[PDB]
Amino acid sequence: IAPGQTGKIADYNYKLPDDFTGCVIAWNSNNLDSKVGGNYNYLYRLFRK
Amino acid sequence: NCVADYSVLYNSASFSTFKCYGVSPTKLNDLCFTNVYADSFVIRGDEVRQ
Repeated sequence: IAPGQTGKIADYNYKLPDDFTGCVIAWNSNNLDSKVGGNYNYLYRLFRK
Repeated sequence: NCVADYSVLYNSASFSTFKCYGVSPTKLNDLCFTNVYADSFVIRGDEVRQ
């Protein structure tokens, strides 16, 4: 999630243009979730064409 | 004289930046350069920026 990135997750998995000059909040902290009982509800979408 | 196959860097993770290219990055392609001076070695890993 930064300008100039070309990773698959950048556009293939999840589309997010790198030219944004505003504010995008994508943090990474389990904290509240703490789901140890198979937290597979959140899909990945790896297969992109 | 190779297929190039610019399917790395954006692949996997970690790696380093480029700062040494032209315009429209993507899988580079288009311009296919002239040489590939492939240098290999192992560093401490903490420096990186050195």
